[PDB]
Amino acid sequence: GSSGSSGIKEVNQALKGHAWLKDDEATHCRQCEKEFSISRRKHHCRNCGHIFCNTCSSNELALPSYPKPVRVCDSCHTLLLQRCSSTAS
Ligand SMILES: [Zn+2]
Ligand SMILES: [Zn+2]
Repeated sequence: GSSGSSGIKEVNQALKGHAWLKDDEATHCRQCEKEFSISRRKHHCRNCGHIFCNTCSSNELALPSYPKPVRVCDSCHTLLLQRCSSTAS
């Protein structure tokens, strides 16, 4: 014979988005998402060329553009570290 069973547990979902936000002059970091402060200055990457904080700029790497390793962002450091550059230029 056949013995079926109906009855599923579902939940309503409808999250609303409403929060004053604006990033024109790099109000906050583009990674950690933290409020910039006097002590926490900003750092303009040399590769990606973006705005980041000290926490997101505590790494250096020797790029093919510059002779010596400059201060880069974790987004570039880790990336370049987990990438494959076989004479790409
Ligand atoms: Zn940051
Ligand atoms: Zn970068």
